[PDB]
Amino acid sequence: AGSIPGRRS
Amino acid sequence: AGSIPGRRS
Amino acid sequence: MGSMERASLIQKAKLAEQAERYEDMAAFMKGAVEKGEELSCEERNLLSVAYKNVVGGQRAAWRVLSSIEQKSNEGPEVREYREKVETELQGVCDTVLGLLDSHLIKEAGDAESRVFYLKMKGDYYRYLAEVATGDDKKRIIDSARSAYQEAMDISKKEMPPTNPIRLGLALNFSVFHYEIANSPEEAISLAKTTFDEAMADLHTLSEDSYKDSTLIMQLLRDNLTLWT
Amino acid sequence: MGSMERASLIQKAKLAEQAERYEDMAAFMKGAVEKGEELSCEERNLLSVAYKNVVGGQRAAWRVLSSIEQKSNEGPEVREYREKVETELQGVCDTVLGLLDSHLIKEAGDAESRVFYLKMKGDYYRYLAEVATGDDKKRIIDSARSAYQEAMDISKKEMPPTNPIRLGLALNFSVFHYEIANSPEEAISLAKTTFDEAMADLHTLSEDSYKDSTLIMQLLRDNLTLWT
Ligand SMILES: *Cc1ccc(C(=O)N2CCOCC2)cc1
Ligand SMILES: *Cc1ccc(C(=O)N2CCOCC2)cc1
Ligand SMILES: [Cl-]
Ligand SMILES: [Cl-]
Ligand SMILES: [Cl-]
Ligand SMILES: [Cl-]
Ligand SMILES: [Mg+2]
Ligand SMILES: [Mg+2]
Repeated sequence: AGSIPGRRS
Repeated sequence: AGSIPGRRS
Repeated sequence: MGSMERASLIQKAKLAEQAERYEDMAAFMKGAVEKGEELSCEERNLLSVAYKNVVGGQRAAWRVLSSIEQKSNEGPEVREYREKVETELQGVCDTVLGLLDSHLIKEAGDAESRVFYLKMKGDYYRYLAEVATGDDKKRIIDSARSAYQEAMDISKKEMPPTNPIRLGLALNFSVFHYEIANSPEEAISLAKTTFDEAMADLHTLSEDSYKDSTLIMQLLRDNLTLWT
Repeated sequence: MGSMERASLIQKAKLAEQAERYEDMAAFMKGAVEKGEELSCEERNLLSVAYKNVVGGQRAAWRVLSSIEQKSNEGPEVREYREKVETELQGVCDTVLGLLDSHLIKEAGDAESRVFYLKMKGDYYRYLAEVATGDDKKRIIDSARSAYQEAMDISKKEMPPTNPIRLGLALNFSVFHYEIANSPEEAISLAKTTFDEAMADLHTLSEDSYKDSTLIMQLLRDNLTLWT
């Protein structure tokens, strides 16, 4: 189950 | 040009 | 970071992201927050990206060590080292929650900023809940739920169904339901209703907004595929 | 790490490697070295793997920032942040070199341990040379050269041409020649002679030793392909 990756910005 | 990876042991 | 200019902290946070130095990124953004000014949309993303990467590495390490520890219970070193990583993770979560509480959330009046910070609050309580086992796991879970719920209520009143923050909030709240709250039916229902209402709003969007929204809708779909 | 048992430090270094927590790994292995006992073959590998990963991430970040800095020279933030990363990298290299000097190398009597530590010494001076620009780049380069050369002299007298430590030493010394010493012909000659003499010794090896040696010979071949 994946949450928002949110690793790149 | 690659040296010894040496990242896993 | 009290002696560094706010603008320099922001600039160095961007450099640290390019260098994949996420611990530095987080320290720079912590310093920028502590300057006391509100954060712009871009600056909020920098704060979030920094700490998500830091705690993401800690969570991954904690899961490796927790798994080894569980296999051994079928010396004290594995428990001790899992405890060390767990304490470090809790400290980072507490730091982020402290920034939100002092004083990002109370000064956030626009829907875009307030929903963003409350989603953040739900996420970092969720990370605390993942490792919680004592007399306060229930209170930590309710703290996560309450933050997510307030963010949901605002996002449904103030944002279109395709808004990427609204969609990512619903995605993570559904993961909370499934993984933390033992409510898989609520998780599936939320992801389905979120996806369907976004699909019906896509016709209003530009090509670039369409790409932003459909990317997050695919993440909702991926979870539904895993859960059903 | 003075209050932790040597065996616990070693055990936790292995756990940290599994968790990809290389900074912790290095701190645990630093503590193990400072117990004052010699290191076993496996323990030497743990020490080397830990610090290679730590400095490897620092070198990658330094190169990102150095490149941005060079594009800007065609505020002080990019230089300042590159300087911060560079200082942190130098500190880690100095720490490793300090461990080798106090007192790993002087107590290393067997060829396998002595060549291993001297290769390490050459490597960490090479990393210092990569960022050196002042009145001591030449001295740093000669320190790297001297360590590699002593290791080469021992390995040629005491180890078979297929020994993986001897092969990896020759590989890294050839990279030193090519990248640091501005001697590409010496680099190519060393890699070629190393490869050819290993190929002629492969018939003596077991299936598992054959796999170990041919893997490093392919790395020599990859460099020769890039250099010729
Ligand atoms: C909570 C959150 C964070 C980021 C985003 C977003 O817009 N992303 C861009 C595309 O990939 C996912 C991240 C939405 C929600
Ligand atoms: C300096 C050095 C380090 C490690 C090795 C080695 O045996 N490896 C196994 C296979 O992949 C490369 C590392 C040789 C030399
Ligand atoms: Cl520990
Ligand atoms: Cl405000
Ligand atoms: Cl800096
Ligand atoms: Cl000895
Ligand atoms: Mg100012
Ligand atoms: Mg003891």
